Amino acid sequence: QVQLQQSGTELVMPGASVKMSCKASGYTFTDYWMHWVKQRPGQGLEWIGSIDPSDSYTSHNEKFKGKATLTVDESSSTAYMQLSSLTSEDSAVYFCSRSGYGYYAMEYWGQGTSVTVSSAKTTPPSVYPLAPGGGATNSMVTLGCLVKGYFPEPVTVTWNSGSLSGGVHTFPAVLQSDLYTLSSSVTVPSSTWPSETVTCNVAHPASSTKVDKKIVPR
Amino acid sequence: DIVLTQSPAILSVSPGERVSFSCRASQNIGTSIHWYQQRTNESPRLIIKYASESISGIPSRFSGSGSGTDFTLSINSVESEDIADYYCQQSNTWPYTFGGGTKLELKRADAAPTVSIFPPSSEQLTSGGASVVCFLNNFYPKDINVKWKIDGSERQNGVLNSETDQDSKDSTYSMSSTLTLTKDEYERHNTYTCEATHKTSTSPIVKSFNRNE
Amino acid sequence: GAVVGGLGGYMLGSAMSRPMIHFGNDWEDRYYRENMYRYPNQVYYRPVDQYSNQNNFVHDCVNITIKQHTVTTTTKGENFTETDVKMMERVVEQMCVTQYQKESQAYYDG
Ligand SMILES: CN(C)CCCN1c2ccccc2Sc2ccccc21
Repeated sequence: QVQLQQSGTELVMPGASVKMSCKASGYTFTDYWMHWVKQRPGQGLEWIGSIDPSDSYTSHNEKFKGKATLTVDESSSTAYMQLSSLTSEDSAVYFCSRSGYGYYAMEYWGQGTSVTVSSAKTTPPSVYPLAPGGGATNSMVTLGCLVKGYFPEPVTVTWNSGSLSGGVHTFPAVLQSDLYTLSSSVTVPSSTWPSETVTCNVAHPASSTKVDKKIVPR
Repeated sequence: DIVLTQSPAILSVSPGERVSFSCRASQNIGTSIHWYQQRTNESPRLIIKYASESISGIPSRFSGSGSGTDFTLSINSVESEDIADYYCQQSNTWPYTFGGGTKLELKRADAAPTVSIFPPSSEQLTSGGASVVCFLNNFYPKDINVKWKIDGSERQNGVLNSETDQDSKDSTYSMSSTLTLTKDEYERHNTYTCEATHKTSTSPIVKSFNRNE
Repeated sequence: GAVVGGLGGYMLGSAMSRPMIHFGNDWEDRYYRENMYRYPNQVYYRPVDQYSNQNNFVHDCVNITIKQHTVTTTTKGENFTETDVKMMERVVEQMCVTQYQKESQAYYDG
């Protein structure tokens, strides 16, 4: 069975370059074209360029000629794409893919390399408890936790160490200034809070941060 | 270049239903169109090649037709696992091009959002910041608009929004909207309102609080 | 390489079996398969010792081979399009690399 193995993530400074790999296996490497596809967060697929591993003949999306350099290493059955002078416009997932034999549907895909371009340093989150104020209604209370000013992604938000799984919405992170911010809401019966404890657990592996914020009235 | 236009951009579908969506090329490409399925946070996956040719391991409910410029991907009976973005791509000539995608979406009954507003925490206020948070939870359809007001006056500066993907259980959407001010700016006003406009009501859902209370 | 007349230093490599070449899209693959006979199956080059490295040998081998194939093609009343030259460049480049390796191997063998 054919597989295309790509590194999961790259964090890179604005103006720097990155070279990402696509290691192929399970077929004759030089018999098939390899392709590189860009996907911005929440956007469609964009073809960057393609390479024939037999002689490294390439074809590029015009926009990427001078930006994306495509190579292979036959010995290691690996295709590479180097992107240069990175900006926030290059923050995206980059997929490699392989076509058929003399046919050009993209039959196999790598898992994609997620590139984040930022000069921000590793920053732990400020975790703020979001408590209501008496006039909460429904027989159901919504609590929240604001996870603000951290870098890089991801943070893991759980409630009461994972025992609170139903009724929680943890929203995708958003860039605020040059740091990430997200919130998590948990909706819970009025019995269970504040009578029993509700605590959000915010793990930020990159900064070795593990913060528990108890939601307390006022 | 060959422009690929996919319609519709979003398609709401009910489980079991037969659905179709189209890809049209700005020039004749014979049968050189390929369809990919991309589930959330996954890589694209080839589901039909050369307009109509099946792919091993892909459910037989997927089929494609068309030759020339007008291409159709059909799903005989739509399942939950088929909820994804679908892209077409042409390989007839350089540059390769992709359609803008068709997003599949599970159709459910309309649901108004449960709206909750939160004043800044004392611990954030201690640090000089002031984020007013508004959750708009478990609503349908996805489309929604949030307005903030401070002492009656609209505000759009320092407002960041974030949307969840369609819930896999109840098929609803959620949104968070956060208005960030300074402590001093926050102290100079009394009333803060989060205002949600959704198609379930022509009346905006207004959630607010007053500092002096 | 074989020498005749007035090659002005150039030599003619032996005919090479035409490779199956894939150009990465449906139109070009077909075009190539149908037109590949119109492009050289052997290349012209100067002795390998007259170049700094492979790239310079190859660049030259490609230019002369294509230039001289183009005049013979022109003499027959035929023309090359931009696609032809792109495709020709590619296959001639392959043959010139092969020729370099063959020539440089012989250059190493005394
Ligand atoms: C019959 N062939 C030996 C002609 C020589 C090939 N060749 C060439 C091709 C077309 C016009 C003039 C010439 S002279 C020449 C000089 C260098 C390399 C190749 C050729």
